[PDB]
Amino acid sequence: HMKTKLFINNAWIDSSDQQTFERKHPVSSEVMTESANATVTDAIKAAQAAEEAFKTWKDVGPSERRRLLLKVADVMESKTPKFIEVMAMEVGASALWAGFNVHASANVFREAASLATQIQGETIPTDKAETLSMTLRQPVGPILSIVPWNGTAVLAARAIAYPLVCGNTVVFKGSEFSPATHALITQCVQEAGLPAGVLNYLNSSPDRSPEIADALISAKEIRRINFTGSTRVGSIIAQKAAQHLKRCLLELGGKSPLIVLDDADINAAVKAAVFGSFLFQGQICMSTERLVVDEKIADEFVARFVEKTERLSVGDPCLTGDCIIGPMVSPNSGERINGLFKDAIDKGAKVVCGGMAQGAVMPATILDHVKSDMRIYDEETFGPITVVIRCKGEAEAIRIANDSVYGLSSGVFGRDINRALRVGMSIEYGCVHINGSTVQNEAQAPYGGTKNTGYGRFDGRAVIDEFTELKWLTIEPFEQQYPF
Amino acid sequence: HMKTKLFINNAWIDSSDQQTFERKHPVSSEVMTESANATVTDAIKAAQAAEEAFKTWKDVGPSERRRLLLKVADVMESKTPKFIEVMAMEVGASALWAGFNVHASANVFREAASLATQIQGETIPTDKAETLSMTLRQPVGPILSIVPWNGTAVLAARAIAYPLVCGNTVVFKGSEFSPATHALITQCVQEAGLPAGVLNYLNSSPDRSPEIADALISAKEIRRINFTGSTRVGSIIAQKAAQHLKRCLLELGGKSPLIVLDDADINAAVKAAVFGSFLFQGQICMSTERLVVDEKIADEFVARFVEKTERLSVGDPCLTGDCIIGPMVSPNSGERINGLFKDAIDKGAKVVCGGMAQGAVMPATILDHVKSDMRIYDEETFGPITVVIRCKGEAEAIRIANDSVYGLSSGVFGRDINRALRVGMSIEYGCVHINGSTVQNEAQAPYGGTKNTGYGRFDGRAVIDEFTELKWLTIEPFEQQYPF
Ligand SMILES: O=Cc1ccccc1O
Ligand SMILES: O=Cc1ccccc1O
Ligand SMILES: O=Cc1ccccc1O
Repeated sequence: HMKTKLFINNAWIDSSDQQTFERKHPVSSEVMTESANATVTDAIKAAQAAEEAFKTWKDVGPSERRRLLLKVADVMESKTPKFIEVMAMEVGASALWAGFNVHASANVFREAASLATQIQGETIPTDKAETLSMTLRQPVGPILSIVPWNGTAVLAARAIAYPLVCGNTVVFKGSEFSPATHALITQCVQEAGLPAGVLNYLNSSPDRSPEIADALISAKEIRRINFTGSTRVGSIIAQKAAQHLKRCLLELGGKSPLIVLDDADINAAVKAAVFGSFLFQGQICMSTERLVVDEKIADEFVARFVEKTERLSVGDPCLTGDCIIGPMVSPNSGERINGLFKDAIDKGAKVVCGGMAQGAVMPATILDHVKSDMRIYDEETFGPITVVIRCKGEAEAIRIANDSVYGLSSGVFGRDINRALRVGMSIEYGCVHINGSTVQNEAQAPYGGTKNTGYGRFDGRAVIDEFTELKWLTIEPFEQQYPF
Repeated sequence: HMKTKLFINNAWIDSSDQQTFERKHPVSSEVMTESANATVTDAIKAAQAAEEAFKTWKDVGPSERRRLLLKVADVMESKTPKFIEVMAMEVGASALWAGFNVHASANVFREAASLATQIQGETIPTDKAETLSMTLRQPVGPILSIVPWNGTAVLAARAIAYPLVCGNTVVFKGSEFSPATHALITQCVQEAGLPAGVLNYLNSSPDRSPEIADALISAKEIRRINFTGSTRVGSIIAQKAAQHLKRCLLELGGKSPLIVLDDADINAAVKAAVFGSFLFQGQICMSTERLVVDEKIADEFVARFVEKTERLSVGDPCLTGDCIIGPMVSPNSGERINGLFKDAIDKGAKVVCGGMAQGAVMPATILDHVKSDMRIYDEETFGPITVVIRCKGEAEAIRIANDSVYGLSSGVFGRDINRALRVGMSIEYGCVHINGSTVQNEAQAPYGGTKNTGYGRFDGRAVIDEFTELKWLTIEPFEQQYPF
């Protein structure tokens, strides 16, 4: 099995207590990766390293930053087969999802690289004579980046590339389910030639995660925090950062809906539905978790959806290829889903395809006639399961979409685009896709949600404000008048 | 004395329990204002009103928004003498500070008004064929705006004008020390012709403030929160908003320094020092609380500073004009200051001018040879007192400025501007003024701080993101390809 260490100051090291933790395969129990198990002591060492490196890193010019980041992308692409292999072992990712993760990661680093000269402020008019008024965008300092296991590569990449190009250094906290992959992405950054202490990598058993996080948030060195993960945990992180008045970029849960109006190209909508629902076993925060369909069209749409869905391949990508539905991440994922499943089913829901789960194994499942009294109506379910909510009319569609506690991604299918736009513009979502799937992300385009999905933004120009100080600076004449 | 009510749905009303609270003068104990004492019930009614009005207000066009806001400014200026009079009675503001507050308030509304057509998104390149990718900036919903008593008018104005032009409605929570002024600013908005429920006004006795705030933050109607006030309270507000994953604009405390290098135009620096230190009795969050001066120059600078400071007029603006040092806000302000004063004085500090306080009455006071072991070294002191920290060299100056737990405003005086810029650019402050005072604010320019000063920003273009939803929207072809 793979062996993985901590990374501080361009050095791969054991934890301060020489202790390890394992990532076992969720169905076979076979050890996939053994990782160094960081302590709080290690975490503080990581922050101190980041702080120290910041002293010179903040002054590195745009040309060098761009060159370095561009190189990271090149290096990540050069390691593509390893990423595919490791992601398949650790998080049951098919070659499709793994390969995409790499492309997306490399592209994030290139987009970030491109932004090097684009982190700009403004020169602003002032009534004051002989005075320059302007804004500057400067580096912040050490950033705490906490990254989950699902968008295994790209979620790390985004949480490194962007703070780097903004002149910051980062303490990267990886996932207990993905330690080989996160060590690997780190290694890529190392081989691109990033200065020592600019990127520091930590991973731990989940029993240690909270206190390691608390120590870093409470650490004077850490200036801002980005967190990607469950709303449940996100609130707790933000509550801690509030005790120290620290800004958070929160990238949390979703219940991303596909709105299928009575007008929809049913062929096209089914395709978007099948894709968005079951890519990476619905373990994407923006996976299509709802299909809100007009009653006039529902029966027909559901029939086609079910036909395609049943035909989808189930299996283990580390054992065999062409798996659409790989295993889930943990021998627990099905336990949560089944609780949601039973509740829905006892309240009138209808299994139109699939069945319940067991550990990390589940067939592609669709529930029809889901209603607002069922937990699964709005509770996020990280798995190859999705729900159909039927509705009557454009207004009720908007209502149902807007009644979610989340607001990450969404899709609206309708042949009348003027109409689709009305609903598209009225719904409370960070991402709206007119006649598109709910699973999209481009680096030029801001990525984030509203409500329980959090706040702040990765990607696009918007990510810059997340990792910069905005300073209002004036240059004034020596002689000026004062009231007293 | 003045009598003040609550404001909900274009209606001035008593609180749900017909209870009142008073603003007594901090030295005479005479009743200045009697205000309706809002209950939690009133607060929820306010949010519901704001939510309901949002339904139509979000769709009001840019032309009408601009016209309306422009009118608010006109209306506020038409009420200038009343503002002067009321602010003098409630918060001991001189005509200088009151008059400025009005101008600044009117200008905020005009700047906000101007921005109506400037709340823009982007059309973004995409690799995808036959696809439009773009960002939209849309309204958020009901905003909770909590406003203190010091920048009595402009701090309210900023917390209304901006959320309004962004298409939001607001629950405005005013200050217990400034209920007549905050009711007045509300009245101005009413007379400009804002639709019912777009602005709703609440005030209460301080014993009720926390729970009224908690109810509003926990309220489903309230989408985002801006808070201006003490770091102490700001953390608590943010902790509450974290429990509901709500974004905060935090505008908190400061220990704003004036850096006087060995190079400085001492005449010019003294003038900036005198102004920034003692405007409105140093009750501005950006009041000059530190004078970091080079030892080579300190003795001379301190001598001039003391000369000017002693000559400053003390008195009560509601009784007599030309008062530079009015009374402080509460018969308690001096109790906090004296604790800070004694500590400094017992640890070697030197009163070069002034003396201790009593209730809300204090002479202009300067302490010299303040060192890092004294509480007053970095603790904010809301009063006509300020401290001198001596230093040796450009590096040590930056260190001392950067060692504050706050980072709101700052000034750097030096005849070599290249040098002044080095320190100016290296210090961790939201506002840096090269050869300028620490007390500046223009509506075109972003206003905010780093660290314990909070996060987020009023004024400038930056304020727009605070009160808008940023949505990534795509318009895609019907026919497109999917991997599975
Ligand atoms: O929802 C999680 C996610 C978002 C963007 C890219 C990859 C991902 O797994
Ligand atoms: O406290 C809320 C909040 C708002 C914007 C950014 C970071 C935050 O923690
Ligand atoms: O520090 C408080 C403040 C900031 C901007 C304008 C007026 C004020 O009182």
